[PDB]
Amino acid sequence: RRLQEEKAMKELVEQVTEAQKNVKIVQTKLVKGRQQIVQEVIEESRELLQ
Amino acid sequence: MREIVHLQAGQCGNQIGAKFWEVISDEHGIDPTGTYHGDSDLQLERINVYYNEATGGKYVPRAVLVDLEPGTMDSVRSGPFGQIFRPDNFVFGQSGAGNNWAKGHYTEGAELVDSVLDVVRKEAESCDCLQGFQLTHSLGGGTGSGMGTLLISKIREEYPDRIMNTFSVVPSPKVSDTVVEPYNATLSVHQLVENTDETYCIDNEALYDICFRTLKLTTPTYGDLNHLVSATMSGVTTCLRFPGQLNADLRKLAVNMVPFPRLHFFMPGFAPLTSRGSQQYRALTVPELTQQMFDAKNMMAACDPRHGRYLTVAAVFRGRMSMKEVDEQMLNVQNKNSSYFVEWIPNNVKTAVCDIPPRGLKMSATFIGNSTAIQELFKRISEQFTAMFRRKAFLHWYTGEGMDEMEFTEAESNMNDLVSEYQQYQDATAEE
Amino acid sequence: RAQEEMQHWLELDQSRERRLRARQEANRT
Amino acid sequence: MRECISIHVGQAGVQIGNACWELYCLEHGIQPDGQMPSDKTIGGGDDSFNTFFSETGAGKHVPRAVFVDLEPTVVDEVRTGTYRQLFHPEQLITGKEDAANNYARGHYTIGKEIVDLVLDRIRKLADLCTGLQGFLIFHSFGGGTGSGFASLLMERLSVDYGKKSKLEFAIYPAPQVSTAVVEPYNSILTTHTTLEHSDCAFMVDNEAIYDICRRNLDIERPTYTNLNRLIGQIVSSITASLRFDGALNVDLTEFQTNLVPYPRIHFPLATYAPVISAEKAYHEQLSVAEITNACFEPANQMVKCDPRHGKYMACCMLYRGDVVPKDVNAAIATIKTKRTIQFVDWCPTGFKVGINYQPPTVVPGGDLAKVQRAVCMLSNTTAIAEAWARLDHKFDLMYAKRAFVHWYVGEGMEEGEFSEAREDLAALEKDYEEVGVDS
Amino acid sequence: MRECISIHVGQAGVQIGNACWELYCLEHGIQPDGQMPSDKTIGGGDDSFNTFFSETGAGKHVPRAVFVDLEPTVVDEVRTGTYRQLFHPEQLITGKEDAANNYARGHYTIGKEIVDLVLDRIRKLADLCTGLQGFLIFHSFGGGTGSGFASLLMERLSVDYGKKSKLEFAIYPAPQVSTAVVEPYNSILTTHTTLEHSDCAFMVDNEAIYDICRRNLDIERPTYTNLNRLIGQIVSSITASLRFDGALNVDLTEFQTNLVPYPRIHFPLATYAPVISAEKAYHEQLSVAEITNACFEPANQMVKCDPRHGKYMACCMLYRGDVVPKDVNAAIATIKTKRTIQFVDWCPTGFKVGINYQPPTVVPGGDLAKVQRAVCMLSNTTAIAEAWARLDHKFDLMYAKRAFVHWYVGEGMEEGEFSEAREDLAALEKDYEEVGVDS
Repeated sequence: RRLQEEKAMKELVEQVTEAQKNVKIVQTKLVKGRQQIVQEVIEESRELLQ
Repeated sequence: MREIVHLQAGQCGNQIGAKFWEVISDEHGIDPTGTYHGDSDLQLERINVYYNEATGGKYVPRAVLVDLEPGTMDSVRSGPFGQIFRPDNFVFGQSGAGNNWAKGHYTEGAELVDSVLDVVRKEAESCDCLQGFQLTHSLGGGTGSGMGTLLISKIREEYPDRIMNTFSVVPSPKVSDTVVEPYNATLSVHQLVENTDETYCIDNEALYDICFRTLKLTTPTYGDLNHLVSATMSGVTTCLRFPGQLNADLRKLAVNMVPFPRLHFFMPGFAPLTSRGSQQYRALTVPELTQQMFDAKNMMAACDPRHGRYLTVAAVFRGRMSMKEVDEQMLNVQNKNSSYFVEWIPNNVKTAVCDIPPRGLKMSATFIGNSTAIQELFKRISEQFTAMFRRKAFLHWYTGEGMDEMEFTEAESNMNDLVSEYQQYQDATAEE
Repeated sequence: RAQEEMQHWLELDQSRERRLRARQEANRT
Repeated sequence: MRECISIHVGQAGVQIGNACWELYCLEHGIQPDGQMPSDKTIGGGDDSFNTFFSETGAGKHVPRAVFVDLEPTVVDEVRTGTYRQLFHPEQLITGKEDAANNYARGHYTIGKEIVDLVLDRIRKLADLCTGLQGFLIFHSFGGGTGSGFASLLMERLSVDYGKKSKLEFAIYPAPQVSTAVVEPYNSILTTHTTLEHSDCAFMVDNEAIYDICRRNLDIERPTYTNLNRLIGQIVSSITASLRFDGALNVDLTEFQTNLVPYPRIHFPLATYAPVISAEKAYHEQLSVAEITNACFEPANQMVKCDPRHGKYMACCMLYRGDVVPKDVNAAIATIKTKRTIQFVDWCPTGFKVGINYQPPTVVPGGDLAKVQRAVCMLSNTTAIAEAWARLDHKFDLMYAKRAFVHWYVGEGMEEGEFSEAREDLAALEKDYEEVGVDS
Repeated sequence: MRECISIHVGQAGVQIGNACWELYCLEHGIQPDGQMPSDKTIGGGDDSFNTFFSETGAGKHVPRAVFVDLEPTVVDEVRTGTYRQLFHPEQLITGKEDAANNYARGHYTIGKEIVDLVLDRIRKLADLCTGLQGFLIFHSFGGGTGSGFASLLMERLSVDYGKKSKLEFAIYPAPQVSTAVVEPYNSILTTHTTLEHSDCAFMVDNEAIYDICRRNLDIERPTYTNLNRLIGQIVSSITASLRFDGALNVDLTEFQTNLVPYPRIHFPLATYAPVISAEKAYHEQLSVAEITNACFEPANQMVKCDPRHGKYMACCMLYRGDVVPKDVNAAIATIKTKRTIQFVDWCPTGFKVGINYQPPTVVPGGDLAKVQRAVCMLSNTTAIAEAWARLDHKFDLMYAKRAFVHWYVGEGMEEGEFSEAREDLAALEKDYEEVGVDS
């Protein structure tokens, strides 16, 4: 019974690790989105210039 | 308008934050009740940066306290100014951290995180536009280091365009508080270099030595260190709190003082650190402030900046003196002390004078510079981590928490990369 | 023990090693 | 909140619990009646007493402890005492037959009859509390009750509660002096249970107490009362930041987390200081550096072992009273450069800073004087392994011809358990040896 | 309004009725004379006493109960008492011959003689009342007076009043201890009548009462007085919202409607709490969650049966005294998630909330102390079916050779009735096992 319990807690902590991986990927996607925003702002500036 | 949201974590972080709040309340003329008892001019216009407008002029603080132990709240609330804060922000758990970063981040970082995210989201939505988020914590425990990193990651994930500045406390082999402190520091450094804009170095042993050899205190305690760090961060933030002639802000400093994102560490410091019997015998001038702002004796680092080369330097002044003296002092320092800063990049010191002097003291000026001195701390931390991880001592606790040991491997790889990068940028030669 | 004695000899070797370590420490100082 | 439940097994456990409870009631101003009759002149008591006591609707204080023993004589002795009106009779479970320094009967034929009752009692006590962190199990290795019953109860407490701390406090039989003869018989079997089913264990003997009392307190005819007082003071010092607060709060979890370097090595070395009499606390300037230096002296240890024989791996550092951080830092700087003290080449530093505002109190009729500050240390070293070595040697020399074993055979046990415990202790001694060995 | 008529048959029924009446008069301040002589210092009595008593034109109280017994000795024993001036002699019918643990005589040759008298008495009592809800029939299975007469009278009360509730209260014979030998003979014939002709039935024994008194009240010399006091407290608790009011009134029909899931399964499990002495009610903090959790413990049930053997289908929940709804909600949330308590896979929840503002009272000379609040529960489970199984086994073994059957044969009754009762009990147990089986 106890060993099954430690198996269960190892499972829950590995889903916790999965969650933190999701968080880091979301932050990376946020950085990419900010760079893309900069891109289309540059596009608008170029349109005004032309 | 442009307000700053303040965050709290860790018992040391909580106490230093309370000290800073008391200091700013005293400086800006706020009674312990909650009303306003100031008599100045600029203490009404930009007062909403850290306060919020309410009925009857009763300004309220803007700080969310994050902790895992209920025992800190009863201590911080019984103080003379603990009755003015918002008890709702005081979100606490039932189980302590146990000085465990893994356990605190995992068990006490899943079912309690939602409340603090909700309250900080409500605070951010309550205002119109914000600049950044300030979090004062320490790496000596599972509360400040275990939760502050996750909170910074979350807020950077939600609001990327915000300033991530912190004043985490670095450990020291001479003065330790935790047996597994190198492990927690190793785990926290990864997040500090991955998902943090800037970070300032805070050491207790250096402040100790300073207050003994210069202040000459009878029974100096943590209250004195809290006062010093509160004064330091007040001097840092006065560029926006009290505008003057040449004002600055946090993001401008973070952009100008950080050459590479992987190296965002700094070295803070206050100039006038004198004993009690020397307060009445002193000459307030520019060269003295320059000398006490340039020497390593007054610096609060537990190392020596003279071992490397100065990379970025900022001298923020708070008083009414001049503009020519600062630039001439900078020039002559660079001319004589040419073997202490990077020759490839001239004019490494930034000029900043605040025309609004602080309350109780007329001359004040802080030092914010990134010198080549944290390198020794980085290598010694790497060495102690390698020694502890060789035979894997004190690891069954983290393993029994659930996370594996590959995190330590990737972390130490990152630290070796960072220290190699630091040392090879230290000897920044002009050419071949 | 015989084992003990041997183990005691090993302890003596370890103490010699630690004395060498202390010598190194003094040199560093 | 920070609330714990104490377990007292055997005569020694019961008397230690009584000493701890009386120390708590005198230090918190708790009157023996269980009320606050001091309506004329107050002398304290407005604090956080919920950690150990409980507040009723009528202002009554109910102790939270487990007073179980086989022999009804100890229960009757305490019952006819002056504090009978404080606890409840249901907390003191008597018994018909007892073990009296035997593990066989007390573990199989006596232990398994009173199980449901104590389990219901402890379940009710746990339900009566909100926050639970650890337990205070008080027993002994020499006593058959506090060995068989302690083992059988903890083997169920560790499995009904895996997330709660499981502490241990008992008396280690001294190699030189002893009370009975079958003490190692029970110890060899209790050690396996306390190692493979518990997280931490504290060992103390009585000979070191005798030496320190005759050396500092200067008493010619000692008694168990001072022995109990010292243990109660140690326990109060350990759990000092639970009842009160401080600059750096020092709870149970934070130190037991670091006090355990390995699952097999959880046997720390306690040392209380200052241990002095009234006349020894008057013309003696007391600072932090001297007492900390005195803390590492072999004469002041409660375990007869030379620290210079081994080296330290982990140390837990605590304080109680008006202590200044500068003195602590100076003491740390002094000890870190001390060549006499030995340590592993892999742990340059490790300790804790427990600043405790409330100073230690005194008792009318005791020997401890009014000391402005106290200090307690919990270090881990391999120099203590000799006690297990001597215990194994004694067990081997007394098992070769099977002395006093036919009794255990008739009561009913497997004879192979002796070999199992012997090999487990041998493996533990080996592990301690390799850990003590540096590169 | 909410007025009910009590029926007391046999010595046990008469003594239980006397205990209930004395409890009611002491709790309502009703003086034994029948009037209100307290003209100097008032101590209560301004309430709704019409539920059980009646108000005359001169300020007198007439009890509304039926005190019938065969043996005149009990009528004389009560008559020579101190409360003879309260009731009326016409309500206490004597008799020349009695049953004394015998059914055949008491159902055929003794029972059918006094019928018109008791029917006229109960008709007059019902006419004297305006609103009738249910009856309080107090009898016993062991006593012949309380079995044959109870059966023959209720068989007529059912056919004369189908719209009125018909309750049942008696003593179930304990399997370990017993008073007589022919108890199963009367029980096997009384259960059929109480099942196929009544809506609800309550069973209690005396062994559980003895266990709980020696365990909590800690008495070495029990007596029937405390046995009657506990039953009277239970009866006061169940009908507590009839004499008084509260936040949520729970009348007789309010709970009896849900207390009967099936026509064949109407046998709940009562448990009164707290059942403690004076010293057990002083240093013991009492809340709602703890007592509710204790209510499901097998040690406090008045029927010797392990609840873990079966599971619950319907539960009726009651309270008496200053009880806070938040505590009730917390207790419900705690018990609904308890893995120890078993229930059908089919009914997620069922219970009632009876808040009575009047706290339970005490008696000078009794053993019950002043408790701020009381609690009573009535659940339905299949784990109690073992008692019927044991009764059927005993009847089978004592019927195989026809022990003590010639007396009943000579008295005049069909032998086939025993087979009929046996097969009816077998069918009922089959229904219970089928219901207890989930999907």
